[PDB]
Amino acid sequence: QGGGARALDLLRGLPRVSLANLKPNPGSKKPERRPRRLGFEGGQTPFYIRIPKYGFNEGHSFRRQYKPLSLNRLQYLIDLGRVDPSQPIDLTQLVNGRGVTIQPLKRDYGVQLVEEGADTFTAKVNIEVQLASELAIAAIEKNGGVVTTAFYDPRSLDIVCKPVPFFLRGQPIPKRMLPPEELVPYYTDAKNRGYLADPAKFPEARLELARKYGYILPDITKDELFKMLCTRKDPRQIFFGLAPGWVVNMADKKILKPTDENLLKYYTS
Amino acid sequence: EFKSIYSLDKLYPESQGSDTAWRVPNGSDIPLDRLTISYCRSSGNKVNSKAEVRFHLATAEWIAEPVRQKIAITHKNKINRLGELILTSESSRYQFRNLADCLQKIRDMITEASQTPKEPTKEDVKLHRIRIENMNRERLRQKRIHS
Amino acid sequence: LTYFSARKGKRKTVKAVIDRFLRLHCGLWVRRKAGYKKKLWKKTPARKKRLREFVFCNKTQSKLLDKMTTSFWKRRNWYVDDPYQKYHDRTNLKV
Amino acid sequence: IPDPPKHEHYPTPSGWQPPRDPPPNLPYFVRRSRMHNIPVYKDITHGNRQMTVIRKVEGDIWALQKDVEDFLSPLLGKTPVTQVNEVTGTLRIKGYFDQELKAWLLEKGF
Amino acid sequence: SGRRQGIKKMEGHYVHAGNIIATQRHFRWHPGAHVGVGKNKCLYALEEGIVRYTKEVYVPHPRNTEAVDLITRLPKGAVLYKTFVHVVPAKPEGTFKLVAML
Amino acid sequence: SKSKNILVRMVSEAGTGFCFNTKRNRLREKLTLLHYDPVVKQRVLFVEKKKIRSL
RNA sequence: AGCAGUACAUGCUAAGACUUCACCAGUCAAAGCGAACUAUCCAAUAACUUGACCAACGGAACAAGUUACCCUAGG
RNA sequence: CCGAGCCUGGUGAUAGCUGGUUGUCCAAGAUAGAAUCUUAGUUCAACUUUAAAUUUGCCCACAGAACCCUCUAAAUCCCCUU
Ligand SMILES: [Mg+2]
Ligand SMILES: [Mg+2]
Ligand SMILES: [Mg+2]
Ligand SMILES: [Mg+2]
Repeated sequence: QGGGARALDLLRGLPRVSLANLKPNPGSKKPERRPRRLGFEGGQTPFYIRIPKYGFNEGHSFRRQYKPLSLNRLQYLIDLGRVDPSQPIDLTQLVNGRGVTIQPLKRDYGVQLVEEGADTFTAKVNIEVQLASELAIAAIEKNGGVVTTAFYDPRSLDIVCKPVPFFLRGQPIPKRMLPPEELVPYYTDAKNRGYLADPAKFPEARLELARKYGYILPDITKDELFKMLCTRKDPRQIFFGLAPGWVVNMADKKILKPTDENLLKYYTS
Repeated sequence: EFKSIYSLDKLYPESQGSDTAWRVPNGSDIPLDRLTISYCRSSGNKVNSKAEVRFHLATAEWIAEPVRQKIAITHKNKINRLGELILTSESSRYQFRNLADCLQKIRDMITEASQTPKEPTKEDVKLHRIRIENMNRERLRQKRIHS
Repeated sequence: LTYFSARKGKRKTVKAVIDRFLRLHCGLWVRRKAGYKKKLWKKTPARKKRLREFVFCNKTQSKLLDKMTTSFWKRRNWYVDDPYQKYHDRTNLKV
Repeated sequence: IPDPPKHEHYPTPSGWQPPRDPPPNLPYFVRRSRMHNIPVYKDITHGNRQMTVIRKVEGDIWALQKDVEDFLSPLLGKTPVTQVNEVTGTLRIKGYFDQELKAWLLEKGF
Repeated sequence: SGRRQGIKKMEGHYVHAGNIIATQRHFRWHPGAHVGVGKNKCLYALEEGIVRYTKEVYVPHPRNTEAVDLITRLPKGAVLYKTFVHVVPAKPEGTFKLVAML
Repeated sequence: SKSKNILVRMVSEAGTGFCFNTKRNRLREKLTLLHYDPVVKQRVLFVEKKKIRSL
C-alpha cells in the first residue's frame, strides 16, 4: 500500500541530500560528440520549381477564421462549473473559463458553434457566438436556450477576449464596427439568428427548426430565466453594461463617462 | 442600458416588443406525440446512427382517409404485421438529422398520395425484363376446354 | 534556404513553395500536375483529366517541403467553408 | 480552477462523475487532474507506437500494474506490455486503452 | 534504351478487378475469361480471382479480314492455337441477407 | 506559314460560350459540326470562328 | 518518326493497376452519368485557350575571338 | 616578376583543387545507379545508422510465361513444401 511513504522512509537512512550527490535523470542527457543550397539538385530544375503555381494559399492571411466550439465542449464546460448557464454566455465568459482560445493576430474572428454533441446537449443557455450551424442552433433552442450570432471586428475581438489588458491601456471603450458588406447578409438573417436581424422574423425561423427536427418549440417567455435569456448587447456594445467611450479605472474601482456633447454623439453613433 | 443608432428598436421600429422575438406562434403538420420514435446508437461498426419512426397508419387521424388508403398500397412493404408504417434513416451521425429525414419521408408520402397524376417515367432496368416475363407468363395461360 | 535571417536570426520560408503547394495539417502536400494548362489540343481526354487532378507528394518530397517552410504554415487553420477542411485529418490509417 | 458544481444525477450529461467519497481502500490511489478528470492519456511516438499512460498514481504502483494486466489481458488475449515508472508514479501501457481504462478506474472510485 | 513489357501477373497469382495482367506491343497473350483489353492491347482483370494461362483454339471474328484469310488457307484438319489468360472469379456476386422481419 | 492541318476554335451556336479546338484541312471552307455541348447537355451546332495555330 | 488519314460523346466521372524509374512526365481501366444502340516563370486572351528546331532538346531571359607578353588553379 | 605600380580598406573577398583535422571502448557498418553548361562536383537513386510498429522474408514442387523460325544451349521470372 505504501509507495510514496516507502520512498520517504528510505530517505531517512540515506545520506543527506546535498549539492555533492545530485545527478540528472538517466536518459535526459545525450553525450556530446567530439571530433577528437537546399532545394538544388545539382543542375536540373528543382522539384519545387518545376511544379506549376496554383493559388492554394492566395489570400490566406485575409481569410477569416473561427475557433470551433462544440456542444460537447460547451456541455462539458457547464458540467464542471467553468461556464455558468445562469448568465449570458459570450466570448469573455468562454475565454475566462478556458473553454476556447482566440488568437486575433492569427485572423480569428470568434467562435463558431458546431453541432458535435447535439444529441446529448441538455443545458439551457443564452449564448452569443459569431457563427452557428443549423443543427447547433436547434440543439440549444430545443432545450429552451437562446443562441444569437454577433460580429466582432479584430480590435473589438481582442478587447472582448482579454478585457483586463485593454483596461490597463487607459483608453476609452471603443464602439465595435459593423460587419463588412459580405457578412452583412449573414448577420441580418433570422435563419442565422443574426444580431442585426429583424426580431419579428425570429418566431417564424424558430418554429421552422422545431418542425424540421421534430421537437416542440418551448415557450421561453414562461421561463423564470426569461429576462436573462433575452439579454443582449447593443450592436455597438463590446461589454454588457458598459457603453462605448467609458474609461475603466481599475486602480480606484471607478468608471469615467464623458459628458461632452461632441464625444457623446460620436460614441453613440 | 445603452442604445446606439443601430439598436434593434431604431433599426426595426415596428418590431419593438419584449415578446416580439420570443412569441410561440400557435399557427400539413405531423403530430409528434402520435409517432413512436426509436434510436439505435452506433456500436463500435457504422459511424452513422439509426432513427426509426413508426405509427399505425390505418388509425392515423391526422392523415386523410383517402390518403391512408393510397399510402397503404404504395408503401405496403413498409407496413408491418401490426399495420404500423415503419420509416428508418441512418444517413447521418446525429439523431436530429436522422429524425428529420424520417419526418421528411412522412411528408413526401402524404404529398405524393394527394398528387393523383403520378408522373410517367422510364421504368428501371429491373422492371423492364419483369414486364417481358409477365407478358410471356400470360401467353402460357390457357382456357378450360370444357366448362 | 536561409536558416538565420540577417535582421531577426530566424529561419525563413521559401515562398516558391507557398506558391505551388498546399499543406494539410496531417503532413500531406497537395500540388498540381505540370503542364495541365499547356497544349491541351494535342492531349487525349484521359491524359487531360489526370493532368487536372490534385495529387499528393511522396514522403521524400514532403519532408523537404516541411524544412523549406516555417511553423506558421503548419498550424491548424479553421477557414470558413474551406474546400480542403475534411482532408486535414486522416481516418482509419493504421500504419 | 473552480470546483465542479454538485449535481442531482451522476454521471452528468457530458459523462463526468466526481471521485468516490470516501476514497476506495486499495494499495494504490489515482489522483484526479487539476481539471477533475481521470489522468489517463493516449501517447504516440515514431508515428506508430500507440501507448496509454496512467499518471498521478500513488501507493503501490506494482499493485496497479497487476490489476491492469488482469483487466486488459482478456481483451487483448495476452498479457499487456507495460512499463512501471516508480519515480514519477506513471504506468505506461502499449496500445490504446484510454477509454477502457478510464471507465475501469471510474468504477473503482478514483 | 529499353522498356519493360510482359506478364505482370503470373499463373496462380491473385488479382483484383482492374489489375493489369500483361502489357504487350502485339497480341502475345490473348484475353480469356474475365480479362479485358485496353487500347494498347493491355490485358487487365475484369473480376477478382486467380490468373490462369491456357492454350485455346483460335477462331477470329468473321469481319477480321486479315485473320479470316489465314484460317481459310489452312489445310483442312488444322486448328490454330493461341495462349489465353483467364481470371477464375474467387468470390460470389453477393449473398442474400435477412434485413427485416415485418 | 503553311501546314496540312489547321487548329481552329469551334463556338457553340447555343450562345453558352463553350468552345473546343478542332483540326481541319487547310484547304477547306469554314467547318460546322454537331459537337456535344456540355452547358446544354446535348449536341448542338458549332461554327468555326478563329484560327488558333497551324500544325 | 518531329507526321497524316479521318472521325467530332478524343464527353463527364470513377474502382483498381502499369510505367524506361528516382523524380517529373507518361499509360490502361471496370462500374456509374450522358450518348450511341451499332517543364517552370514570363508574354498575348472577356473566357475557353494558343505560342520558343528552348535540336546543347530536364531547357541560364539575354554574351564571341585571342594570349608564342600572358596572370591564377591542381593534376 | 609591372602586359600593367605600391599601400590601406572593402576582406576571414570569391571560386578551384589539394593538404590537415588532436583520448579510449563496445555495437552496426563497403554500395558500384540516373539527371545536370554535368562527368575533379552535386541532388534524387544503390548500400549504410538509430529507434519504433507490425508480419512474413530468404531458400524454393508441380503447374505456368509467342508467335515470328531458336545459334540454343547455359539460365530467368513465378513458386507451396522444407
Ligand atoms: Mg506524447
Ligand atoms: Mg463503362
Ligand atoms: Mg562490429
Ligand atoms: Mg514463397
